Parts: sequence; C-alpha cells; structure tokens
Amino acid sequence: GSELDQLRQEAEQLKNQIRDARKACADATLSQITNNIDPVGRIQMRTRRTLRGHLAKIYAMHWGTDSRLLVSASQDGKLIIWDSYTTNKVHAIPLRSSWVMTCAYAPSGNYVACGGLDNICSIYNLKTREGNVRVSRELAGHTGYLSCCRFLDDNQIVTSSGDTTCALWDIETGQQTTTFTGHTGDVMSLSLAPDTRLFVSGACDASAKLWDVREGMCRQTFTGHESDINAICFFPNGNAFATGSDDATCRLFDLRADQELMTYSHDNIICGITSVSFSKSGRLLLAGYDDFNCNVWDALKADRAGVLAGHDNRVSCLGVTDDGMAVATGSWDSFLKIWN
Amino acid sequence: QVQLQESGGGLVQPGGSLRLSCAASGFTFSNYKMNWVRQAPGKGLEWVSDISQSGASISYTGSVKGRFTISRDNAKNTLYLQMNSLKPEDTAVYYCARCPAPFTRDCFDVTSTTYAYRGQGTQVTVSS
Amino acid sequence: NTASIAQARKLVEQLKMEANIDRIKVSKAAADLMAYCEAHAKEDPLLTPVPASENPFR
Amino acid sequence: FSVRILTACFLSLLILSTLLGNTLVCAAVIRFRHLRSKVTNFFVISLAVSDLLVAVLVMPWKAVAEIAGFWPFGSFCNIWVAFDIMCSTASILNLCVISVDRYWAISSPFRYERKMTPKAAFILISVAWTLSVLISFIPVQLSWHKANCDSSLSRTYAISSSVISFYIPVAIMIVTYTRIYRIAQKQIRRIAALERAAVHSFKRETKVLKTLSVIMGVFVCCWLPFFILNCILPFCFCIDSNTFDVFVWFGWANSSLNPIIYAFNADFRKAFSTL
Amino acid sequence: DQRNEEKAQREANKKIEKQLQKDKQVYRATHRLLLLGAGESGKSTIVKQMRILTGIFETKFQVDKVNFHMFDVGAQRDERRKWIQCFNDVTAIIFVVASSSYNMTNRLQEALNLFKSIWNNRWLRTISVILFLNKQDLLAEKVLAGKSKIEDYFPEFARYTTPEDATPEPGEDPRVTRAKYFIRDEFLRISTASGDGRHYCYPHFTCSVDTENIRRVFNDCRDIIQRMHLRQYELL
Ligand SMILES: C[C@H]1c2cccc(CCC(C)(C)O)c2C[C@H](CO)N1C(=O)Cc1c(Cl)cccc1Cl
Ligand SMILES: CC(C)CCC[C@@H](C)[C@H]1CC[C@H]2[C@@H]3CC=C4C[C@@H](O)CC[C@]4(C)[C@H]3CC[C@]12C
Ligand SMILES: NCCc1ccc(O)c(O)c1
Repeated sequence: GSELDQLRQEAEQLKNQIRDARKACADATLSQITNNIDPVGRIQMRTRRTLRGHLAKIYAMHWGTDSRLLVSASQDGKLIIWDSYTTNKVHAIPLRSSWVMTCAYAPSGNYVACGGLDNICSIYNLKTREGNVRVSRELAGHTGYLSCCRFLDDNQIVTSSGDTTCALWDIETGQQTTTFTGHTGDVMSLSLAPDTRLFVSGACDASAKLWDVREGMCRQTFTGHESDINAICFFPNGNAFATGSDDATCRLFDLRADQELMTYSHDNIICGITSVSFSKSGRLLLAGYDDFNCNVWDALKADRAGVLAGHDNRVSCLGVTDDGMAVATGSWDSFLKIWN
Repeated sequence: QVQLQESGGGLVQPGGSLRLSCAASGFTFSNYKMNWVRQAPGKGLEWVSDISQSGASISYTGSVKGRFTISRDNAKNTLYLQMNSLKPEDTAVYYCARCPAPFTRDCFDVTSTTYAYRGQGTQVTVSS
Repeated sequence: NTASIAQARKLVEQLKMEANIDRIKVSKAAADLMAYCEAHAKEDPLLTPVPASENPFR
Repeated sequence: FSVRILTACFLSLLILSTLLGNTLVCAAVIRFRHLRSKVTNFFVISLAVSDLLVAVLVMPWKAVAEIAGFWPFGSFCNIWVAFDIMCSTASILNLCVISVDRYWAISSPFRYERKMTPKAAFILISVAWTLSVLISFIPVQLSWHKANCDSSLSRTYAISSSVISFYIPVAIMIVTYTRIYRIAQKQIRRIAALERAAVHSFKRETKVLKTLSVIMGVFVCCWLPFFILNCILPFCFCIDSNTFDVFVWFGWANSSLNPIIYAFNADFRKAFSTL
Repeated sequence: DQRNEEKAQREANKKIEKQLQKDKQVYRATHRLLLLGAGESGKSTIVKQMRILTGIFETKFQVDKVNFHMFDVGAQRDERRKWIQCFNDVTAIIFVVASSSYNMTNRLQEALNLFKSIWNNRWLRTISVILFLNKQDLLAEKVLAGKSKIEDYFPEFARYTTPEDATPEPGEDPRVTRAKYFIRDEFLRISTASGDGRHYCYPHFTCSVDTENIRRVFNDCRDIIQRMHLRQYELL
C-alpha cells in the first residue's frame, strides 16, 4: 500500500537509524581533545610566487606531484601550466570551450584534465612528443557542467559533473568504466584519497557522498553540511576529509566515523567556501572563502591560523603541494597567489 | 542535515483557509531565504511565495498574490504559508524549497525536480 | 510515479548499504587523526614556518 | 616667522599633501595589481608620477625660495624653470590624456577596448611626456624662457607654450568631458527611462555634473587662473609677479588634488586603506 | 641545468606570454554573452537570429568589428546555482523570456525568479541583463484571444497602465502595449530594486520584428560598457 510513501518512510527510518548510529559513536567530538595538543597560532603566509598569466577569472587549479608544475583553469579558454619554482608558464593549452570549471594534474605529470559547462572532460597531453599541447582524450558522456575532477593515473580518472552523477572515466578508450550515481544535487567537487582506492565528492545537496573507485558504488554519505558543498579534500591520513560549502562553514568528516568531527565555523565570515585543501600533516585546513580571503583553518583547534591577503575576488580554486611545501591560491582576479 | 517536512494540507473547500507547517531542521533557519513552491499535476515546480532571512523581503507569485500569506518563525525554525481564499487551481503538492546560499537574496529553487533543499511535499488540493 | 519509486528504491538501497558499516567511535577517529597529524607535522612546511633554505618558494 | 609663517606653513603643507597623495597612488599602483593591469589606470599612474615630479623637484625649490626670500641653487634656476614647465605641462597633458581616454571609453567603448591596448596607453603616455619634453627642456636649453632668477616666460614663447601646454589641452579637455557629459546624461536619461518607469532622474544627472566639476572644474579653477596670467603677465592692468606667485601655487594645487580627484574611485580607495 | 633548462624554460615562458598577450587582445575585444531563458522561452530563435549559428553551446557573432561570445546553456541541467557563477566575467546576460508565457505554467514568474536570482546574485550583481522579451508575436494576440490573461498570474496588472515614456508599436492594441510593457516593468521592478548602479536591465521586445537582434545586443552591449565605464569614472 502506497509504495511511494512506504519507501519514503522506510528511507526516513533508515536515516534516523544512521543518525542514531552516528551519535552512538559520537560520545565525544574533535573539539573535546583540544586540551591535549599545542595550538598553531596565527601564522600569516606570504605570496612567494605570484602568477599573473590568465585573462579571465581562474575557476580551477591543481598541483603536480613534483610540487613544481601547477595547472590552472580560467574562463578565457586557456589552461596555463605554471612552474611555481621559477614563476614560469610551462604551457598555455588552448581550451575548446571558454568556460571551464575543473582542473586536474596527472600523478605522473604527463596528462592534465579540463572541462566545464561544455560537459566534456578535455584531457591534454603534457609530455607528448608533438611539441605543443593537444587534446589526448575527449571524455564526453556527462549531461551537466563538469565541476571538478581528479587524476588517478594516466589511464583512468574520475569527474564530478553537474548532472548529479560522478563517473570514473578511462583515458585509454574514453568511456565511463563506472558511474557514481546517488547525488541528489549537482556535484561540485571531488577528492582522491592518498590510497587512490576510494574517493569522496561534495555535491550541492550538503551531502559529500563517499564512493569507491573499485566497486563503483557509494560507500558512505556525509550529510553534516547545510549548503552546496563546493570544495572537498581528503585528509592526508586517507580516513577523513574536509568539505567547503556555501553555508560559510567547513566540516571535517571521517570515513571511519560516517559523520562530522570538526565544524570550522566563524561568525565573522558569512560567505561560502569553494576551495578546501589540507597541508602535508593535515593540521592546516586551507579554506578559500568567498570574501576574497582564505582562512588557514586549524583542523584540531577550531580556529583559523591567519587569513590570506592578496586576492580581491572570489577564490574558486586552491591546492596544497603533495609535500605541503606551498599552497597555490587562485581567485576570480586571474591571479594565483602561492602561499608558504 | 537539510530536511524539510511540511505538515497540514489535505482536501479542503475552494475559498476556505489552509496553513502549512514546514519543519526546517539541520541548518540555521534564521540565515536562509526560505520560500514556498508548488507543483501542480501536469505542471512543473512553480514558485509560490518567499520571505527574507529575518522576515522583511516578503514576495508572492501572481497566482497567490493577496490570497496566500508566508510567515517564517526563526525561533521555532518553521516556515508557514497561510493560504487564504483558496482557488480551484491551488491543487498542487506544495514544497518548502529553500535558497541554498545563506545571507543571499538570490537562489534557483524554482527549477525542476530533484532539488536538494526542497521540502518533501504536501498534497494541498481543493474541491470544486 | 514509477520514476519516484525507482528513486526511492535507490535511496533506500544506499541507506541500507550505508547503515551496515563499521562506524568507529568519534573519540578513536579523532585520536588516530591527531596521531597522524602529529606524526606528519615534522615534514609540513606550511604548518611550521619553513626557512628559505630548503623551501624553493621563499 | 610671524607674518610669513602662515604662507610658509601653507606651502609646506601643500608640498606634503601633494607628495603624500602622489606616493599613495604610486604605491597603490605598483604594490597592488588591480590598479595597474587596467589600461585606463595607466594614465592615472602617469598623472601621479608627473605630480610626484612636480612635488619633488618643482614645488620644494619654489617653496623654500618663497619662505626664504632668496633663491637657493642660483646656478640651477634655468634647470628649475625647465623642471617647472615640464611638470606643469606634464600634469596638464596627463589630465588631457585621462580625459581623452575616458572619452574614448565612453563614446566608443568597443573601439576603446579594441584600440586602447596597454601598448597604445604607453604610446599616449609617452606622447604626453615627450610633448612636455619639447615644451620645457628644448626651449630652456635654447633659452626661450627669457626676454633672483624668476620664471619670466618670453611673450613670443609664452603665448606659444601656454597655448599648447594648457590651452590646447584645456580646449580638447573641455570637449572630451563635455562629450562625456552629453553621453553620460544620455545614458542617465535612458536609466531614468527604465528606472523611473519601473516605479511608475536628476538625482543622478547632477552627480555626473558634480563629478565633472571636480575632474574638470577643479582643474580649470586651479590651472586657468595661473595660465590666464601666464599669458598676460609676459604681455605686460595686469598683476605683478608677487601676487602672480600665489596663482602659480594655485596651479600646482591641482597636482595636490589629482589623487583626490582621479584616484577617488572605489578601485583606488580599496588600496588606499590597506596602504 | 643551470642555464640550459632554466633559460629554455624562461624562453618558453616568454613565448607563452607573447601568445597570452595576443589572446588577451581578442579576449578584451570580444564580449562574452550569457544566453539563457526560463525553458523553451524562445532562446532557440535567438540562436537562430545570431550569425545564423557541439550543438547549442556557444555562438559567436561580430557586428561593427565587435565580436561577441554568446554562450547558450540549452544542454545543462535545471539547477543553475553553480554553472551560472562561471558567468561572473561575462559582459551581458541575455535573458530570453517568452513574453506571451505568463500562463503557459506562469513562465514569467519563473523567469522573474530567474531574473531576480540573476540580478540579486553574489557574482552576477556586477553584470547587466539584456532582457529579451521574446515570443512577442504571440503576445500580439495572446491578450485579446482570452486564452492567456495577465490578472490570473499577475494581480498588479489592474493597478498598471501604459507608461508615458513608452514607445508603443504602430498598429497594436493599447491593451497589448499595456501587457507588453507590464512584463517589461515587471522585470524592471526587480531590476531597479537592487540600486547598486553597477548593472542595469536592457528590456527589448524580441520576436515581434525579424530585424537583426544582435544589433539590439550591440546597442545594449555598447551601453553596457558605456555605463560600466561611466560607473568606473563616477559619471553615472
Ligand atoms: C585619441 C586621440 C587624441 C586625443 C587628444 C589628444 C591626443 C594627443 C595627446 C594630447 C597632448 C593632444 O592631449 C590624442 C592622440 C591620439 C593618438 O594620436 N588620438 C588619435 O585620434 C589618433 C588616432 C588613433 Cl589612436 C587611431 C586611429 C586614428 C587616429 Cl587619428
Ligand atoms: C626624466 C623626465 C623627463 C621624466 C621622465 C618620465 C618618467 C617619470 C615616466 C615616463 C614613462 C613612465 C612609465 C610608463 C609606463 C609604466 C608602466 C606601469 O605599469 C608602471 C609605471 C611605468 C614604468 C612608468 C614609470 C614612470 C615613467 C618612466
Ligand atoms: N609653474 C607653472 C609654469 C608653467 C607651466 C606650464 C606651462 O605650459 C608654462 O608655459 C609655464
């Protein structure tokens, strides 16, 4: 009788059961062991290398594993592959579509990912023998704006498009090996775990669903946020991850806890977050807010360790090097401030 | 978690009164521009009313302008839509769609189905 | 309506697959998070102020 | 210093305010990039640098001479007159180039963004500065500023320099800001055709008339009373060089106000607070 | 090495800088345009009436040596709270609204809330909107046929009349111009409600005449960069 309402109430009681199971293992929080370790203080990082080569607003960026070559996306149709050590542009990829929203550096440095409102993930070859940069694979199977994507290897990547579905692509042939379905809202950002076996993607439903690359199914669902999760980054330990949504709060979820542990909230900041990254140790949560300033949130002390000056427009892209050497912050002013 | 349950509704006479109680839990209800949308059988999701984060910017659609009345309760975290002088065309499942970005006077919760911060939907229908 | 039936079936299957997991204590979760953080803090150039000697940015 | 201390402190505070505004604009456009990447702001940068020059190597010597009675660096009076004419006509030509750039941006904004490239902005700035050069350094090196070393421009060259240093600029600076007013009030009428019709005017139509009276009227009310005497005094009831010195400072007073007039936009005021 | 790969990387950076300066000329020369509507609001006709131009994703047209980048969005999803933020550096937001769709659904109020969200946005607040009241040829007979009235979905029509500063079309019922301009002022009521001065609506009655609609975009985009530069110099 009333299979629609029956399944709705079954989902409701399952949600209550999951919430009760979360609260059962939530006898304490991350803010209750704050009297056991020393704080970090207000450390103000400075712009070490300034990257001014973009024409339109910089919407996406990604660091390389060498922590030297960083790529960045902008609405001008250019994918500038910077060199953070010498402040040089290694490549300027002419993009097919002007508006692009995603950027992903290959773990080997040979490939790069792009895409946006075109619903097409344009993979470009970096170390190719053809001289300039050309397209390597045209991953066109999404029906929404490709918000963010990450590079597992030079063979398969995962993209979070605006069609409420993520998908593990394949650079070899160009088809979705497995589609990550389950997001009720358009997915805005995904993050790869250091183990690269599973990933979590933050969508516009305040639910950063944890997926598994191997089985292609949704592992967990983290419904602790309140607005569109535009940023996400997996804790360097691999069992946790932070999220940046439009509700002006960041939350550090844990895969082994299936709930939020830390709430990076501050009444002085009311703008949303679209840039989240962790340091080498995960203590500093680089969170790029929409007030033109990035707050270096302490993942264990519930406070920012000093906001980031410089950028005068919304920072929609931010990443920390694989060794935590520096963090390149790119905002909507066509600039990339690399902090250290 | 963002979750919106609207109590009330049902089958009433055209021209009477009706009031929906939209339970807004899981977010700072006093910081989001919460609004009301409906979806008539055979029609898409149509915006009905809207109210600011504190209760200043109150607006309604033309079909309910003067008839309905929205009122937010920031103390109880509840959004109300006092429907008065009902019409035969008010037979729709009214949703409690919420603006996603807080502290903003803009949002796109009038779009098609599968909206994140939207109520579950109460079938508010009238006779004739 | 069958579209809503399929959507509710997908949601209830996801909730079933999410409920039958090993959710560890948030105490132990924060414990191992703090342990990893303090273990990797010695090689974090952003956490502790790194001098301009080995830092190729300053 | 009892009766002369008033004008002494006046000249000193004028120099200090000029230097302060000029170095503030310079630091805001060299430190930050939201005031240097714009092609329009290059002309404001050039005006601020010309005002810095008038405040470091023109106004200091003229002020210490006025507050001392004598003239320091007596062997350098020719090069000081050169610097003075240079910085004056450079300020006027930078105001002229700002006005003509704004006129290009208002009349033909598409042609402005297609033609007014940063290369063209540098070309326009160099044209203004080389006009200043050929107006000041070349005539002084050939001694065209003569007919206790006062600036007495030769009537043959004063009517030829001030006409192209100020009058030709102020003639075209009038029409560019007037054509701006005609197009700005045309758009304001189109705004009132849409804004007043939406609620169904002169509150904003007087803002452009007020803002043009600061970017042109203040420039006219400051430099013209000096240049109207810079063309009559060499011709000669005119006024003596004693009271003419006050009008000379009234001209350089506009160089003190240019950071308050042209660097008063919301983009420039953002970097002024942080610096 | 020391100057083998360092100087080579610097030369590559210089070549990339030259290419980027060459592309910046065309980037600032062309004006990106956002073409969107409330769903089948006649935007297909605007794509057709724009240089007669990978389907409906982006069209480029050039008038008076001024190229444009009219980006269509007829292939995205319904939720438009994130991809619309990518149009923050866009020059104009051409909102193609079916002016005769106030009942068929109440697409005007759907477009009003779309316009209100575009107008009062956090990123689209510095960008004007070229309001294209499309489907006007159907509005020329929609109010007289009785199949679609204004009062059933807009009670403010009884308190509205044809403005004195209006330019009615020769040969139209004053009830049509009263309804056509009510939709214009309905979008303008929420447009001028912002009061920021950084962006103003450009309401045009589209699909009524088959003239060059890009010429209307050109004259609007000309005033867009005009008032943007006028606002830059505090002249408006
Ligand atoms: C904008 C106008 C102007 C307007 C006012 C003043 C000046 C010179 C500076 C001055 C000291 C006179 O104030 C200029 C020069 C400039 C540049 O030559 N130009 C011009 O029209 C020259 C020109 C260009 Cl760019 C392009 C195509 C045809 C032509 Cl003809
Ligand atoms: C010596 C006498 C003749 C005066 C010389 C004029 C000097 C002060 C002027 C003339 C041209 C000017 C330059 C023109 C363009 C630019 C580019 C801008 O991004 C920074 C300032 C800079 C670099 C200017 C600095 C000041 C400058 C060098
Ligand atoms: N100190 C003003 C002296 C001056 C300034 C500009 C001129 O064009 C000129 O002939 C003389």
